Amino acid sequence: DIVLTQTPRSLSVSPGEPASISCRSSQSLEEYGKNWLSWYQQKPGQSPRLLIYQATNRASWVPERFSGSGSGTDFTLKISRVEAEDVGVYYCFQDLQPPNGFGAGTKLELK
Amino acid sequence: EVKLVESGGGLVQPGGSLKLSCVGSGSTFSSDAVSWVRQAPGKGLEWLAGIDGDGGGGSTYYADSVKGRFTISRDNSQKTAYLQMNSLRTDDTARYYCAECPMVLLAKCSMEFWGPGVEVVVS
Amino acid sequence: GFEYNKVRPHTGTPTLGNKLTFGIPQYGDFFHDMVGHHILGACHSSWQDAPIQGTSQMGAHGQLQTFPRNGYDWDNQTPLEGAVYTLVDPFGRPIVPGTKNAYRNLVYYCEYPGERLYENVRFDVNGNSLDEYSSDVTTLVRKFCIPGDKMTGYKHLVGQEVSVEGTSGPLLCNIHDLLDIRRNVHYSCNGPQTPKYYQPPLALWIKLRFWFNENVNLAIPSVSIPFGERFITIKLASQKDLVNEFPGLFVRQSRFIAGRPSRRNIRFKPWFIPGVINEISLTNNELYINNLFVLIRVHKTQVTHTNNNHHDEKLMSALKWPIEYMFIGLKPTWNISDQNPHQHRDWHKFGHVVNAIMQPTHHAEISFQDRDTALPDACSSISDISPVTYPITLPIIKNISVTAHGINLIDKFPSKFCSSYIPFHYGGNAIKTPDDPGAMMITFALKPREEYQPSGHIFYISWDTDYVGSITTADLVVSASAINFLL
Amino acid sequence: QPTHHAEISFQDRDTALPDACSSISDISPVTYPITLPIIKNISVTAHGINLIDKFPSKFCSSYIPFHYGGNAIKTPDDPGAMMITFALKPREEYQPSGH
Amino acid sequence: GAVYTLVDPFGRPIVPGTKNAYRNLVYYCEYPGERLYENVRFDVNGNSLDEYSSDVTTLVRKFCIPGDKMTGYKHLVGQEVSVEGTSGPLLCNIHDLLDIRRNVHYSCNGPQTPKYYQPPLALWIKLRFWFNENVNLAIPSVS
Amino acid sequence: LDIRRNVHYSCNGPQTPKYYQPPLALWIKLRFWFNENVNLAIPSVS
Repeated sequence: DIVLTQTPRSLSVSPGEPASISCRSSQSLEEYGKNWLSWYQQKPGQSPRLLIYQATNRASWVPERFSGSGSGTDFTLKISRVEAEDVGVYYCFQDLQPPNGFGAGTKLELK
Repeated sequence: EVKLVESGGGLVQPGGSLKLSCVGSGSTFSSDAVSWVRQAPGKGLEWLAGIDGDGGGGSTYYADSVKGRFTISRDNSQKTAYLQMNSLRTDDTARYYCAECPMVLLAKCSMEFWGPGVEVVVS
Repeated sequence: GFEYNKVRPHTGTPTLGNKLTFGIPQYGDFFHDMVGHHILGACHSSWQDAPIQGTSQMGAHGQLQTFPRNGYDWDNQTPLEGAVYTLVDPFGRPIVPGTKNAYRNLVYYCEYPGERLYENVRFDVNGNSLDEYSSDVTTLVRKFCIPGDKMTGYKHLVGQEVSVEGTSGPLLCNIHDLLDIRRNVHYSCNGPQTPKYYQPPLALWIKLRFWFNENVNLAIPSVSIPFGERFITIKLASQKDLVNEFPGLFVRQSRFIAGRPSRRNIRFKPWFIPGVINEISLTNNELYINNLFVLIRVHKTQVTHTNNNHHDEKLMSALKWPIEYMFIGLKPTWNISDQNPHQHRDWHKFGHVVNAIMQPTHHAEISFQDRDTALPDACSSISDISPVTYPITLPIIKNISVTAHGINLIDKFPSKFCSSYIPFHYGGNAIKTPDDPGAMMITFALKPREEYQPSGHIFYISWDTDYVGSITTADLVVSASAINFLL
Repeated sequence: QPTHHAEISFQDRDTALPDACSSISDISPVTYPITLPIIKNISVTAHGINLIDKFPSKFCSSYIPFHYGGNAIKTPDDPGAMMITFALKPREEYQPSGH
Repeated sequence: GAVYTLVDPFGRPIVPGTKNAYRNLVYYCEYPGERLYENVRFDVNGNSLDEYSSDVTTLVRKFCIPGDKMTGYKHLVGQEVSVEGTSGPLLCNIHDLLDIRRNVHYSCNGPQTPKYYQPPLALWIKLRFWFNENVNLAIPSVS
Repeated sequence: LDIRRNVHYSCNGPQTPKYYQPPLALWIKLRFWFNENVNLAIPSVS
């Protein structure tokens, strides 16, 4: 079915510098006028936590540095300034139709 | 506050069956779709199964890797969800989470509420 | 004697929003009354997919629609404990979210869509418009000139629903004096204004009002001018100004409130995303004219727009012919604005219409045991899917004043005084007293309609209001009858 | 059929669906007599002239009472009660203008 | 799950097999004054000057009666007239883009309401002829 | 098989019991022998 490919695997970005995470889908993830990709963040030692839903919206806890990806088949999460609490693993998650799938998983660690 | 508690994983031989309970305290757990998600060690997250809430039906949806091997269920009287693993192999050792979408049907739901999960080791 | 004849439309293929031309032939000497007959086609909304939960989609009139997540309030934030949201039909039937082509919106016509249809009626004789009038003066003469005895048939002519009376069974009542059988009387409507999945083709019979329509003796001769010279131009309403959509989907919330008593509250809120209505096909577009085989009262009208706050006065010099009565109608421009969700209900209403909402709720209190019976063990509070809505028409004018040139004439009279006492006291049997506070009547010269003899004759309309100004404006409509001489 | 509905939950763990429901109808329902027309077209055919020829029922039954008769003729509420005018105005004065 | 019992029309139980257990509720026709006079004829040694029926009476009811004089006419032919009552004060929320309002209900009591015992009903049925329209059209009784 | 809307009636005036009655504007007509017709008005110069 739909396979999500994460082009970046590890970035090693300097603190205070922007970071970019790419996820491409097999076909279009859009249905009923809204995109159906989610972004999940997992900190080391913690359970997964919803970061972005519907590929442009965000959860209530999300600070104002996580961009609302893109549109169509390719999406790119962008962090404006990594604050050393964003070190972890990011996932792009399919929300079109079951069986839903997870991305490759990109590990962000500072340098 | 909506909470989830998983129980539980342990030392299981490569031929067997497990019954994972996920108890929810969120006052709407019976109308909330429940997903079971896998994180293998040295590997990213992997979606396993999903089930709808009450109202509309009780349809279950499955990943193609574990379809037929797995059996998801829910008992809303005790606010519990159940995951049955049958004939699990050696690669099934992983951290298992139950996620509770705050939405009835599990078609395009967002997994908002999670739990600590349980680590199931197969040996 | 007299007979009737038909006039085919000269334009060819009428379409809503486009001008229709009718041509008067030569078949007799006198013709006074005429009716445009149309058969508006069947309409229905397009099939629409059921929304996913947790999604907010942009709705009509700038008002966002939303299908909230469980455990949240309506605005999909500020969480509400126990709230569970599903989708239901307007008659309570469940709708599965995400289903392709799951529901239709319910199309309903305007209230009095026949008067809304003829937006601009003009009588042209190679140009040089003898009479040009609109829907607003037609509503004014509806609220004033129609006797009210002949209303339901008129409500059949313009496609307005008429209430049908039904009765329940026999019921026991106790009679208190200081045991009896009575039946409740209910009322229910069925016409085009009731929202339906499939509106049948609606037959509209629209009367045309000119100076010769009042009496049979005032018919103009058709031999003075040729028949290849008179035309009737009708600019119709748009397809969006006649039929509206009603929500074919409702988000139903069940809220469980724990404790004692344990309450189950079922409430509803419409999900109204604008669909597509198919084009109305006008059918059998005829113009019935009565042919008779063998000084005048002209509706000199002018509708103007006023934007000043809390007080206003206009400038006009067009009216020079002597008059006999003076009918005023003030309508806020939000009544006919497309941003108004109730503009189809309120286009004809002269006044500021607030909405009063009855929410008829079924309540029940159940005790499971006989030891602790002080409070009920459980309670049910179930509301209806759509509430009871009363359009309450409050006045906008606090004082009216028609200031003339050398005389002040009407000066700061109260709105209720004019609108109630003047129709009640003047006009004879013809003038019905309107139910709208903004529908006003003022007298200048003589008694309005009792006889065909003037006993005397002889105009800046101004008001002091408590209504808002540039936020929401107000327009004035007149149906004053001027006395004209033909020579 | 005016029916009272109630939804009662006996317990606070599984509150998705009501535990019990009551649906009580009235003994005698509310009956509306809806009077639908039977005529699609009316025609009073005379000898040498056709006179009324295939007029719609609504046209007669609604427009003719509305426009003719003065204040005397109430407009009927029944579609099958139609009114048709042949000679002159029905009731305004005691003088025939033609027949 | 279907369980069938017998009830009175006002909800009172009736035991099956009971001798003389219930009565049907008699109710008059709507407009029984017009229904009563099925054939009115004015004879002068035969030679019927006017013979008419209930149908033309219903026609002139729906057309010729002004409608302001309904209730009294509905009292003349024994037709029930709806009586208006009001509930208590009720709370409403006024939406403009908090109020006290009373519901208005209607209820009938006349012969057309089914009752166990109909009281004696007085009908005052008018006779329609050519001379009933005006007082000046009355025929002489001396000819 | 059919779609119908219920019609209800409700009042709002002074006869409805309220906690706070607004000020009521009463316009009361006076009835005499000259109020029936405009031609029956008595002269004010006599």
